[PDB]
Order: sequence, then C-alpha cells, then structure tokens
Amino acid sequence: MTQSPSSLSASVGDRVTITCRASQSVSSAVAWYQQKPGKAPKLLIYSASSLYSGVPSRFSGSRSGTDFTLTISSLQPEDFATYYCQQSSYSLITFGQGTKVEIKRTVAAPSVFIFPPSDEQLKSGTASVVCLLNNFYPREAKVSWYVDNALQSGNSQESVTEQDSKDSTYSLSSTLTLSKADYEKHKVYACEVTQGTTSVTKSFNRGEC
Amino acid sequence: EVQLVESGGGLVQPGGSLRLSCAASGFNLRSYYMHWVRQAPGKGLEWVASISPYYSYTYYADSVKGRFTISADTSKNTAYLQMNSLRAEDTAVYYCARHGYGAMDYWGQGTLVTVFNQIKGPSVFPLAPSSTSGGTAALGCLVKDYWPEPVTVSWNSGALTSGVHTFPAVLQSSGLYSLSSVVTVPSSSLGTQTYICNVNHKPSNTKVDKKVEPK
Ligand SMILES: [Cl-]
Ligand SMILES: [Cl-]
Repeated sequence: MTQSPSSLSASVGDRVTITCRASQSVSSAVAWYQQKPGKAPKLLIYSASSLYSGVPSRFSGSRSGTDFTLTISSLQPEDFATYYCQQSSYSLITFGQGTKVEIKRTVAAPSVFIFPPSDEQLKSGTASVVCLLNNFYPREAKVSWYVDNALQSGNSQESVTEQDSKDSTYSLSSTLTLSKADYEKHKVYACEVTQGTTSVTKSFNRGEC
Repeated sequence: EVQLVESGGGLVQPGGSLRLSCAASGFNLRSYYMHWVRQAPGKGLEWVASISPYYSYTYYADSVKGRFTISADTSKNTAYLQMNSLRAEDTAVYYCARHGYGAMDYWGQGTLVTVFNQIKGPSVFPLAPSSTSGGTAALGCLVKDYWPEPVTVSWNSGALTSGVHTFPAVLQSSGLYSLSSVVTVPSSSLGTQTYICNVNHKPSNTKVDKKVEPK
C-alpha cells in the first residue's frame, strides 16, 4: 500500500493530508494507526471514516474509490508520529509503508489544571493544592500562587518531566502546602501561569463544586 | 481495563528458536481473532500471523510460513508465537494485537527479538607450555570471540598433524563463539622447535597465525 507522502515536515496549525492507495479490495475498509517513537501503534480510524473512542475530532478519514485519506485538520505538537494505513481480510492483513509527520519546534502554551486537596488528606492536618502545566515548550514558565488574592511564597515546590523526543514538551506540577487551619480559613485558591506575554489563572472556591 | 502483556524476546542465534507470549486480561481471547505484527528497526509495520476463534485456523505472512507457529491457550488466556529457524531479517519488535472493529484495537507493549548478525574475527591467545609433565608437553591456541562459525585450525601450516586435538566451538553467553586447539609434543622439543597455530575465519576474511612459546 503506497502511502503518500512517505514523510513531510509541517508546522503547528497546518492541515495535513495522508493518502493510502489500496492493495486489497476496497470493501475491506481501511483503518489508520498512529505510532509515536518507541511505542505501540494506536488505532485512530476504523471502517475508513469512523473515529475510535477518545481520538480527537481533528482526525478524520475518508474514501474515494481505491483511495483512502487521513486528514489532521489542525496539527498539534503531540501529533509528531508515523501514521500507518491497513486493510484487513480474513486471510491477509496489509499495512501501508508509513508516513512520518515531523513538526517544526515552536512555543507551545500549557494546558493548566488546578486540583483542590481531598477531604481524605485534610484528615492528616495538611492541605496540598496542585497546579498542573501540561505539554508546554520551552521550559520557562512562571507559577504564582494566590490565596484570597494574597501572593504566596516559600510554601510551594515544583517538579518537571520532559517527553524525551525530538518535538518533546515539558509538563510541570506545582504543589502548595498549607495547614488544614489555613486552608479552611480562606476561600479562593488560584494558580497563575505566565509564559511570554500571556498569563492564565485557574482557580477554585473551597467548598463550591 | 483490557490489556495485552508480552514477554519472551531477546538475543538469539540465526537458526535458533524463541517463543513469545501475549497474556490477555480484561477479556477472554477465546472469542477473538489475535494477531502478531512486527517492526524491524527503523522500518514499518508488517503483519506476521493470525489465529481465529474456536477453530484455531492460522494464517501467516509469506516471509514466515513454515518457520513461525501462532497458537493460543484459552485456559491460560494467552497467545503465543513459536519462532523457529530464525533469520537476520526477523530482527524486530514483535507486537500482539486483538482484532476488534474491523481493525486492531488493543496492542501489547512490544518485545524485542534480536537475531545475532555481527561478523567478528577471532582473537587468538597462546596456551603456553610450562616443564612438569614428564617427557610430553601440551600447548595450544585459544580462539576467542568470533562470529559466525566456522574457523579452521592447522599447526605449522599443516606440517604438524600428529597429536592435534581441535575442539568443537562453544557458544558463549555473549553470542560469540570460542574454541581451543591443542597438541602434545616432546618436552625436549620446546627449546628448539617452533609451534604456530593457523586460524582461518573465512566469514570475516581473517586469518590469524600465533607462535606459541614457553612462558
Ligand atoms: Cl528543571
Ligand atoms: Cl465557608
């Protein structure tokens, strides 16, 4: 199954189209897989156009006679991978030769999440508030903690993981450690993440789901 | 949650055999099609084999037919790939996978199979004679760390054949071969006669001559 192109270099935000010409008959609908380096393939599309559960809506598949296409409508940095098409018959499975999608490095903003302490942990006398910055680049981002709008200092620690690839991103956790007393006597908890000219603050109110 | 967990990979010799396992959990593979798919280093996915539910019909890629056997044990909820007569082209990460939605929805983590393929010429070390053995001394050559088989050994370019014992090679844990060749000679000859073992390793286009002297 010739795939086209065999490799391509693109930028974040680009629309990417990968073609797969059928080696088996066309009634044997195609499936598409994504394989990150050093990892098992992941199913994206089955029956030419059906999105497998959990796969993002930016992936879509279609057919035109003997021609099956995978489209990534808006490339994300986590889409760096080799993509494979496949037809299945009762006696024979065939893969396309693969299309390596390389993505130019650029700034990636973090997805920010804030987590209140659990009721279970408050029984220990301590409250941990956790802020997650997921999949960002480059390394430099500033975390500032606020409690009823008072900037905190000296009571948070950070930790960083890197994906260890070519288009690898960072993720970062910041943990604010408070006594149960302090946690219970204040209401608004906010994690502000500053990268470049953007700051994003995620917050919660104690006791308000 | 559904999971496939593989085991069994490693380093093996050409012509050798290996068995890979694919342990299913969260489902019974009795009612599913299971497959093996492989990926040679830096290359694309290649289907290897499949086995069908209930009747255990099997299908193989042409490259592995007659050498690989796929099977499944429903009581152990495990599928297997028996790999015989291995070739250099079989080096790959091997994946097992379950057939789901006209496709392969769950995949194992992969296990690496490496078929030894590195040609290496031998190192030849002397087995030196003392003397403490009465009137007859032993000496020889240790032929270490070559691949693949074979090497041939003569002594004094073939002029010395009486008393020679060249042992079968042994496969070392490294995957490389080693052997020794020894000869018994009169102790009186040690001061005067030269003894040289000639080791030919055609696969690496290497010949080694080693003069063996008393230490
Ligand atoms: Cl760091
Ligand atoms: Cl309150």
